[PDB]
Amino acid sequence: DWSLWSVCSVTCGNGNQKRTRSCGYACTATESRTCDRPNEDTFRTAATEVSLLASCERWMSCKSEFLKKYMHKVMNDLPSCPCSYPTEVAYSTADIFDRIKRKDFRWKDASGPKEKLEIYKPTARYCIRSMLSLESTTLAAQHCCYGDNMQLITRGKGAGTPNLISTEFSAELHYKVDVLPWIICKGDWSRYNEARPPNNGQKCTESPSDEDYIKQFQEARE
Amino acid sequence: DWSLWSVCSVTCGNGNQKRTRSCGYACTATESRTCDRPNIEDTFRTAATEVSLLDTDSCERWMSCKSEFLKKYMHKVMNDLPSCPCSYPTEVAYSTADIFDRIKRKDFRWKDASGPKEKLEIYKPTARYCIRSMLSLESTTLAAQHCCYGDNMQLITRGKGAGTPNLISTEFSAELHYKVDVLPWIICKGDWSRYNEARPPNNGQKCTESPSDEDYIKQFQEAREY
Ligand SMILES: *[C@@H]1O[C@H](CO)[C@@H](O)[C@H](O)[C@@H]1O
Ligand SMILES: *[C@H]1O[C@H](CO)[C@@H](O)[C@H](O)[C@@H]1O
Ligand SMILES: *[C@H]1O[C@H](CO)[C@@H](O)[C@H](O)[C@@H]1O
Ligand SMILES: *[C@H]1O[C@H](CO)[C@@H](O)[C@H](O)[C@@H]1O
Repeated sequence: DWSLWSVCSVTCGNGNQKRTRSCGYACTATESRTCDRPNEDTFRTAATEVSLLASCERWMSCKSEFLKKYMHKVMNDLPSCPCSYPTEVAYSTADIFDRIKRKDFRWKDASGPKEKLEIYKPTARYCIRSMLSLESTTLAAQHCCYGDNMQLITRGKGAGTPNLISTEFSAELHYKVDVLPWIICKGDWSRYNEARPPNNGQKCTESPSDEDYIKQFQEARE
Repeated sequence: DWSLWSVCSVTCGNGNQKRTRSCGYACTATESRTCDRPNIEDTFRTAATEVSLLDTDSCERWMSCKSEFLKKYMHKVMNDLPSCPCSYPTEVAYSTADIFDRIKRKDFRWKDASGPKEKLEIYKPTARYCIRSMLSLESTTLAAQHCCYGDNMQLITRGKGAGTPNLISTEFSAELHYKVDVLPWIICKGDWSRYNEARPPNNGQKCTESPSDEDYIKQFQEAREY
């Protein structure tokens, strides 16, 4: 039978709410929905540490003090990736608590058509994206992509590469900062992923496997 | 309609398959199923030696079981197990770390029990983090100390989100642990006060009681409705 609907996860904002239908033997049905409660963030937060606080080879050899410092702090703020696909993000928009950054972070499903998974992350099956917090230190957004078994793909052509600019701030600025260099360097993930390092904060098992990672490398260098 | 079954989560081990399904607006329905593949080292060794060498309500009947095995085993469980730490061991957020029990004067290994498969939202709705003790090579039982903590990282001694010891750990079996340490708790409709008197939370280090007297009482009238 059914079970309880949980609590609306937040009062001072907008949250999520989950139920455990919990079916029969060796099976467990759950179900999640987002809930609403009342109460100049995207364009007036990073501007405080920027506006006043101030070919493929030439790109990934750029030692800009702005770009370097920003990227450092990006990895010193962004949450980890989930070790598994948060199923409750398929049709809803889910909330995950990063145990390392000790905070709640909001995630939208980035497996849509405008993502074009067959193009950018051709190993993956699903992708998810961090969302600009109300107290976001940056305009960034953790990207994470998963496989057919729903586990995180750590290294390679389809992996969670942090995006300097999120689609919430701008889908075109993101595309021309976090994708335009990736298409310049002909899909060479090994050339891209060293400048834009994927993230495995919760330290999940490495994938694709050692042998299969290498076959990818020798194909991606041609 | 529904969606895919998805692939077994692991081949070199034992995993699951999860299925999503069209829900309502801003909802997401899902369901999980178990999957088995061959490769439980010391689980079926030290325990098996300790096992063989030893107008009516269902929840009442469970809490009315005078099994000499159950009572004897439980006594030695609350003697093998370590005390709960007063605070949250930060370094465990990944998965695992080793801390030292002052009472037992020994090291014990702990795993982070704060995942989504846990659903802290439901089973320990006060708590923010949870951790469980791990089956030591010299463990006398299949049990495991559960301890759940709060926003301020401190142990929640009483109430709906508390460290209720598990007679059977996930390491030995996830299904037998469910059907011994969770199934009666589901039976006794989320009644922590009914459950916890028979499966008593532990505060061996005698940290400050939490939640406070004021809020603990607020929990009384609420939690015995749902
Ligand atoms: C789900 O919730 C309960 C079952 O536990 C009932 O009110 C009803 O069957 C509903 O479908
Ligand atoms: C969830 O389910 C129904 C609403 O659809 C109610 O019984 C109650 O709100 C519960 O929390
Ligand atoms: C459930 O419904 C049908 C299968 O009977 C399909 O549209 C699809 O496979 C979905 O999972
Ligand atoms: C089960 O669900 C459908 C088959 O109807 C597919 O998504 C897949 O083969 C899965 O195992």
